[PDB]
Amino acid sequence: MIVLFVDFDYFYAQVEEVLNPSLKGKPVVVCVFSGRFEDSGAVATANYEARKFGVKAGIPIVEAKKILPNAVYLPMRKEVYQQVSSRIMNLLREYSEKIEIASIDEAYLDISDKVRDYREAYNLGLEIKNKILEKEKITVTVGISKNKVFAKIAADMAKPNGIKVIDDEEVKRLIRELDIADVPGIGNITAEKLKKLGINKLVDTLSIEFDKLKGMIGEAKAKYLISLARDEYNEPIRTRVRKSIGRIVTMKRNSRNLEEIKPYLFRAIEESYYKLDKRIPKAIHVVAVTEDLDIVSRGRTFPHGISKETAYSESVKLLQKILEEDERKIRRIGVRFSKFI
DNA sequence: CCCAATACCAGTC
DNA sequence: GGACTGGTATTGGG
Ligand SMILES: [Ca+2]
Ligand SMILES: [Ca+2]
Repeated sequence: MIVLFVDFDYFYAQVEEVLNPSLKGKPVVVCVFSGRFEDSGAVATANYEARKFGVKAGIPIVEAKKILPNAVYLPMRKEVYQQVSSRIMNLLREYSEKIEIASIDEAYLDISDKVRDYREAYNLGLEIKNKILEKEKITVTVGISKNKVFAKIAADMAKPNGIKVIDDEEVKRLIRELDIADVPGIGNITAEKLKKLGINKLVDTLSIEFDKLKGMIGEAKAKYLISLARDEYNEPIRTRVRKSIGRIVTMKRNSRNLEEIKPYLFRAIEESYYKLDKRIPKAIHVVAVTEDLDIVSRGRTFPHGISKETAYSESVKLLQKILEEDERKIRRIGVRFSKFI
């Protein structure tokens, strides 16, 4: 199999830079502002000038400003980044039938039918980078390899504005010499628990008692890392199909009183429904974040689709349920729809 | 046997 | 989490 992975570089920041040419060469930090005290919020993404000084995705805005007091800080404009992204995914589609959109800024393509070898794939990758650059002024990184997992790794190695092939010889090599925390689907929490068993490389997952690795990171990530280590990871590129749609808003001030919490809850419902796109969900979960940032939720599944009005009344009852099984106050309230018809 | 339905948990931008 | 979306570990039945 020949897999071509496409990953847009510092995407949210780069779109901001393309729309606003007076930001290029400056450190740029795209932020999600919570609207509570000023500068309350996290960093969604920052460009590569800003990453050099340690401003990265996930850190609080106030923390970022402890490093780059004079970076440009911009409100996340998700809907804008989504238009651009959609247009770029359409470009990719002219290159292959078999395409898997993995997120707002990555797609895997199966080009086995379109090319005969890795050298032809490289030449297609370049074709793609230039198409995207010409039509959208967006730089991307490309990875090419035997499967999805290693196509992505190849991209994580060549970013930004890069392209890399990991051939059959380097795959064996990489299975030996490559930190396990650079393995897609392995974050701090998993890269942590594995760091205390000695397991520091993929290959290490083969010397440990299975049941122990299992009893350590679950039967999913074990079989996953093992299959990667045996070099027998075989997942096909398939169309991804959104399985849920939701909205979770931060409220002005905390609360534990049902009356202020709507709208948004109610705003969250109306916003989600416009994102539903005449998709009809059969399940609904009301989602609450308390004071200490812990997540509590209650849900219900109907034998039929949920109308917009039904969502309203059923979420209040789901809201009330939460209210009297957790005494603490609500910082953020939202809703989540799933099991579509 | 699933698996469905129910939540709390993990990776990503 | 921000704010999303999947994953994931219980459970309750057929
Ligand atoms: Ca990406
Ligand atoms: Ca990116």
